[PDB]
Amino acid sequence: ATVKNGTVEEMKNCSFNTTTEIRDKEKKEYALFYKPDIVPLSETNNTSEYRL
Amino acid sequence: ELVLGNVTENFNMWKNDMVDQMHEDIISLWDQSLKPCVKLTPLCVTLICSN
Amino acid sequence: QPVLTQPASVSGSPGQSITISCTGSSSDVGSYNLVSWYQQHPGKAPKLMIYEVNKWASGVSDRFAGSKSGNTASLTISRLQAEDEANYFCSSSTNSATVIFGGGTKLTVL
Amino acid sequence: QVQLVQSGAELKKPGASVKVSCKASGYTLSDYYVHWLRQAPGQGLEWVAWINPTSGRTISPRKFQGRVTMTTDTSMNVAYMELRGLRSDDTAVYFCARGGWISLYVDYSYYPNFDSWGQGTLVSVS
Amino acid sequence: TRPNNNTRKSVRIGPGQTFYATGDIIGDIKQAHCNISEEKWNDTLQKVGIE
Ligand SMILES: *[C@@H]1O[C@H](CO)[C@@H](O[C@@H]2O[C@H](CO)[C@@H](O[C@@H]3O[C@H](CO[C@H]4O[C@H](CO[C@H]5O[C@H](CO)[C@@H](O)[C@H](O)[C@@H]5O[C@H]5O[C@H](CO)[C@@H](O)[C@H](O)[C@@H]5O)[C@@H](O)[C@H](O[C@H]5O[C@H](CO)[C@@H](O)[C@H](O)[C@@H]5O[C@H]5O[C@H](CO)[C@@H](O)[C@H](O)[C@@H]5O)[C@@H]4O)[C@@H](O)[C@H](O[C@H]4O[C@H](CO)[C@@H](O)[C@H](O)[C@@H]4O[C@H]4O[C@H](CO)[C@@H](O)[C@H](O)[C@@H]4O[C@H]4O[C@H](CO)[C@@H](O)[C@H](O)[C@@H]4O)[C@@H]3O)[C@H](O)[C@H]2NC(C)=O)[C@H](O)[C@H]1NC(C)=O
Ligand SMILES: *[C@@H]1O[C@H](CO)[C@@H](O[C@@H]2O[C@H](CO)[C@@H](O[C@@H]3O[C@H](CO)[C@@H](O)[C@H](O[C@H]4O[C@H](CO)[C@@H](O)[C@H](O)[C@@H]4O)[C@@H]3O)[C@H](O)[C@H]2NC(C)=O)[C@H](O)[C@H]1NC(C)=O
Ligand SMILES: *[C@@H]1O[C@H](CO)[C@@H](O[C@@H]2O[C@H](CO)[C@@H](O)[C@H](O)[C@H]2NC(C)=O)[C@H](O)[C@H]1NC(C)=O
Repeated sequence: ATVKNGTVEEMKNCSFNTTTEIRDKEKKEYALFYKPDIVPLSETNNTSEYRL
Repeated sequence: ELVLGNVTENFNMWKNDMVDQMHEDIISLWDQSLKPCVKLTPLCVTLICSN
Repeated sequence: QPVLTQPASVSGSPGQSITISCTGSSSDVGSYNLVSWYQQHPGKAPKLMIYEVNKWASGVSDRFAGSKSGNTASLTISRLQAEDEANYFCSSSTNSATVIFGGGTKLTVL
Repeated sequence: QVQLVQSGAELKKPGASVKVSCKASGYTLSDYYVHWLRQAPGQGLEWVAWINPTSGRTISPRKFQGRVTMTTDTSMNVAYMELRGLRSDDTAVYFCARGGWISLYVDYSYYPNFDSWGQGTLVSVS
Repeated sequence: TRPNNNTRKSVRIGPGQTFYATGDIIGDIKQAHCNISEEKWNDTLQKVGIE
């Protein structure tokens, strides 16, 4: 979404799939990550897809 | 075992800590016993069972 | 989520003292000392009369006490004159990052 | 000199929507957080939301989440607050007010130190 | 100071072990910083300078 208006520096919101209380029942989760810990994934420019 | 012919000595069974050395040593002994074996893992899945 | 409370209506006596209080939870009134008091006349807008318990708002006469204690606070008004006939609201901020108002109480004549 | 002149009143059907605007005067809106408040006839003052007019970041307690959407146009120097899905309760006098100074190093967004208030505008319902 | 109010979110990642992330941030977003008094820093730096 971006904030874009200045006077602010913020923390990016990301999501991933997890090995839950059952091993083979992968479910959805979300987490806030500080920007340096996250990088763009691939030259295939899907901007929503990021890498730890 | 040899008797101590002329003695008088106090014992306190509860306050003894030798049993604690036993307890810690036997637990550490068993903990090492579970190192080389297989740590299951694939079986903690959904199980389909008869009814 | 609004929870803050106070006696819904009371009366004073000229020249004497009155207690106008408000109460909440440790989450909102005790966790933060950030408390304030407001005066609004019907047909007009409010007017900041206390902030942060006892910082002196503009135009406030020394009658208007400001104190806090635990889950409570109050305008322990002293010398209690008559030219303030409208209400005296309370307010505080919750630890959930929100502002809360009281239910208002009237400084009745008096 | 300070004024927070709001727009006029306007009656709406229940379940309708209404845009309410608040005009700055004597100061630039980017200084302070803008708090939105309300007063129904015979009820007390109800806190609705704040907006950080620069980043447009907002928080509203529980009752108005989904109900209220927020914008500002600091070039025009005006603050807006929309309601959707109205009810009979919305017969009430909305007040816009400026809160604390916007500091980059201390969070003053969320505490009750309202400095000046709008005159008052009324959404109404039948 | 870190004026942001981060909240920790517990995630369960694999059998019997958990991962802790950051959930929603309470309040407004602010910048992290460190402060020093500049007259005392200037005096200290000049004192280094004469050495
Ligand atoms: C690290 O480091 C860092 C750095 O430093 C840090 O940070 C920091 O911190 C701090 C602490 O926290 C903070 O502080 C804060 O600040 C803020 C700001 O300040 C500033 O500003 C302001 C404003 O300005 C404006 O206005 C003016 C006038 O007044 C003018 O002049 C200017 O110019 C501006 O203007 C605007 O507009 C215009 C129009 O035309 C335009 O043109 C322009 O452009 C703009 O826009 C000011 O004011 C200030 O000053 C003041 O103060 C000082 C001190 O500081 C003094 O000295 C002075 O004298 C002054 O005073 C006056 O005023 C006041 C107010 O403020 C009053 O009170 C008095 O009495 C007098 O009158 C400056 O310059 C501020 O604001 C804040 O304050 C607040 O808060 C506090 C807390 O503590 C409290 O205490 C107080 O009380 C206050 O409150 C008040 O105010 C507000 C405002 O709005 C309100 O809201 C409230 O309600 C109250 O009210 C008042 O008023 C009313 C009337 O209106 C009345 O009625 C009542 O009663 C009351 O009185 C604070 O202080 C800072 O900021 C920071 N920084 C930054 C950068 O951000 C950190 O912290 C470190 N670290 C650590 C850890 O610590
Ligand atoms: C980071 O991103 C994640 C998403 O990837 C985000 O989590 C989402 O938060 C929202 C808000 O809480 C969740 O959506 C709500 O879920 C509840 C479930 O009880 C619903 O009832 C809600 O629906 C009502 O509210 C809507 C407005 O919010 C109304 O428009 C609607 O008509 C309903 O009345 C609402 O859908 C959502 O489930 C999560 N998503 C996930 C995957 O958990 C998170 O908040 C983001 N972090 C930050 C800091 O923003
Ligand atoms: C940060 O958020 C927490 C949680 O909303 C605020 O308060 C804490 O609330 C929990 C649960 O009620 C209590 O167990 C803690 O004792 C509270 N902590 C404090 C310091 O009061 C906390 O106030 C928030 N801090 C800021 C700066 O916004």
